Amino acid sequence: SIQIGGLFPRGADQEYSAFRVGMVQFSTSEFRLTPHIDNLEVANSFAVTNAFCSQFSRGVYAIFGFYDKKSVNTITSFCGTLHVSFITPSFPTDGTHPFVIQMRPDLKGALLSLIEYYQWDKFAYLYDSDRGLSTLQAVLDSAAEKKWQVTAINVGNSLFQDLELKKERRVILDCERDKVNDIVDQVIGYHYIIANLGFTDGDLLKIQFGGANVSGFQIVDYDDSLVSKFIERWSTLEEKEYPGAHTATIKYTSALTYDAVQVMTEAFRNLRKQRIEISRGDCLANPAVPWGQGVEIERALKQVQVEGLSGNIKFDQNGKRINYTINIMELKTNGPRKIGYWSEVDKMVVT
Amino acid sequence: FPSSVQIGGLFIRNTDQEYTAFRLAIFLHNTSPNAAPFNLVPHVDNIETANSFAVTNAFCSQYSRGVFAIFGLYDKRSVHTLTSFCSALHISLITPSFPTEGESQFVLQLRPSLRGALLSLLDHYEWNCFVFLYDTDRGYSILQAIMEKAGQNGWHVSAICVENFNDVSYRQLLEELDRRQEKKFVIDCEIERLQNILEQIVSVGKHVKGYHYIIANLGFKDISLERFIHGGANVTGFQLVDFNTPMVTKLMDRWKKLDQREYPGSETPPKYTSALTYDGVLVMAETFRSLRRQKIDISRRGNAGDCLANPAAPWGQGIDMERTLKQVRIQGLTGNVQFDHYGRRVNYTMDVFELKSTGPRKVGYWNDMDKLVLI
Ligand SMILES: *[C@@H]1O[C@H](CO)[C@@H](O)[C@H](O)[C@H]1NC(C)=O
Ligand SMILES: *[C@@H]1O[C@H](CO)[C@@H](O)[C@H](O)[C@H]1NC(C)=O
Repeated sequence: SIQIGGLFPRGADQEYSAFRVGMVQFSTSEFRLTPHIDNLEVANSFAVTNAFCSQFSRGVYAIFGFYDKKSVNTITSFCGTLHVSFITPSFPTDGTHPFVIQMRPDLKGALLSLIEYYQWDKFAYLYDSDRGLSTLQAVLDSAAEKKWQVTAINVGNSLFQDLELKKERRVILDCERDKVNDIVDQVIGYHYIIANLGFTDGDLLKIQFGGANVSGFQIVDYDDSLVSKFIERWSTLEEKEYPGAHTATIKYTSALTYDAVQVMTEAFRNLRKQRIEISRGDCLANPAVPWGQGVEIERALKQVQVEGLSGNIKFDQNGKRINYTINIMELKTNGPRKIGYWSEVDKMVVT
Repeated sequence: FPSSVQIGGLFIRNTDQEYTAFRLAIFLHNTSPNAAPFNLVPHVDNIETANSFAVTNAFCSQYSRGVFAIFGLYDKRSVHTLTSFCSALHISLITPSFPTEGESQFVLQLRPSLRGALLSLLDHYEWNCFVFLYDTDRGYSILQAIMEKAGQNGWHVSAICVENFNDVSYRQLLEELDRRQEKKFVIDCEIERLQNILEQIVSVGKHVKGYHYIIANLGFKDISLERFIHGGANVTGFQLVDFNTPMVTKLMDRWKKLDQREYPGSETPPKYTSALTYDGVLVMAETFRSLRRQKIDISRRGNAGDCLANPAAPWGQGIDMERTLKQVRIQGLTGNVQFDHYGRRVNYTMDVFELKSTGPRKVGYWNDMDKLVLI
């Protein structure tokens, strides 16, 4: 039996419900996988460091959890130095970082490919200082290369009247989801690209847009067997018992949490089937002495290949998803429909 | 009040000269006759490549030795861990490193922003169409200021992040900007990358009449600009430390006589960061001085001194340390030194320098309240 850490945000209730359900689903008695949970403000490096350090101390073999742009270095540095694997649905780092298994697909290439698909050369880009500027750099770099006229307004700590005089007809929205609703209002013909992986995840449809065109992305495909099968269970769980459950949908970060559980579990079955044993903690020890079996755990995690709610799951040697599909979505009067996909080799594809 | 006062020193890779300036400011304070006196006693870690693991070790080692404040440096990889532990534990950070715009409790940022200075200069020169060459090494504050002022005032900007560019990529890029008739540039990069771009500009032959470069750096004078002097491209920058004041001159009389083996880096004049570092020591001194005049016997007995202690045990007197730090107002090598409630430099000033055939000449200065006043 294998003890692991869990680092959840305090408001992340659906995702912890998806984690609990995954633990039951992906177990067999051949080893107990046993979670140690901490809840915390993931923006706070001091808190995250403490939590990582409590976990290392007890003897976690891997850690599931979260981070934001203020805590990403705490995690990647501590895990990298001490050789503890971290599996997460949080935003993926630009660079390579050993011991980090990124469940979340990169959105940039699909975003960029979609802009080229619609043949947009003028467009406004509304973005969010709270979430990080990683994607804004990619689009500004591509705009300089491809002589796009990108008008880039921060809406994350009116902008209405500046839109009119500059007069940008297309709009890309790379903001927190709560803000998306507010911004459509100011403007009430236009075109919207929602820059995230769960286009249908909360408010949408009758947001409303006044009959504008809306495009977006979905990593969770409710036409898949595994996903519709999963939702049949999820949709009938007791909500008092599983908060954020008993719904027709699941947020993408919650789906990646449940997928995480499968990857961790398969990595440890691989080590048993290959007869690689793992046994047996001070953050501030000097010099740093990484635990010796950590390399084997990392190698098993990146060698996992399974299907789950977010489609085919496979990692390269730096822990990034490869061979994924992102479905391209438009909002039809009927409903959110799939007009195609961006696949990890084939780029944008119609039908 | 006690005879010694205990501080942290946390320095990173490539900071010989800064550490020189720190060691001197503490030596002269510890031996000054000048008229509640104390000796500053430092506890120093130089952590080479700066990353959160190494920065937490250094911090926790210094927190456990009884330091009341930490003079520290960081980069993008360690800034948040170091600010976050400091604000959690009520130990104040005095730092010459890059400023952040958000959102500082217990952190005292000696280095003023270049944002205001940079934007007023673009107004005066009436820049509409230009390239912004940058990196993310000091955050995104400049880039956002620029791309918002492009949107606000209808400009055109070619904004490229030059992080991870090899040397052909620069030539390749400068070739592609050649063909677009792109002549005007703002460059905002870490010093080693700046020097490289400046070499690449030269190779291409873009260092001549017609071409314009605004260099977002605080030490325009320390940039070796010989081929641009000759070539005749117009080049503009900033200079925080004004060498012709008698306070700087007095320091320079000492600095020139320092033994190069004791004080490496003293063979060249002080970079803006070295000058901030000495100013940091003068701010820590003024602050302990004023706490004693206020009649507060600060100590860290017998608080545990384990940084990972649960429950978290903040320093109770950290609040008064912080409040006094932020009210400090003294003169330093970087001119008048004071801050606002959020810890950022305020009522500061810096010279504007233009490159002419005689060499770099002061065409004005910029103050945060008065803005650009020319000559
Ligand atoms: C990529 O994914 C498909 C299934 O989605 C699979 O057929 C293919 O073999 C995968 N590539 C691998 C294992 O390299
Ligand atoms: C700014 O500094 C000058 C001296 O350089 C001083 O005269 C003035 O009072 C200061 N302004 C403030 C504190 O607002």
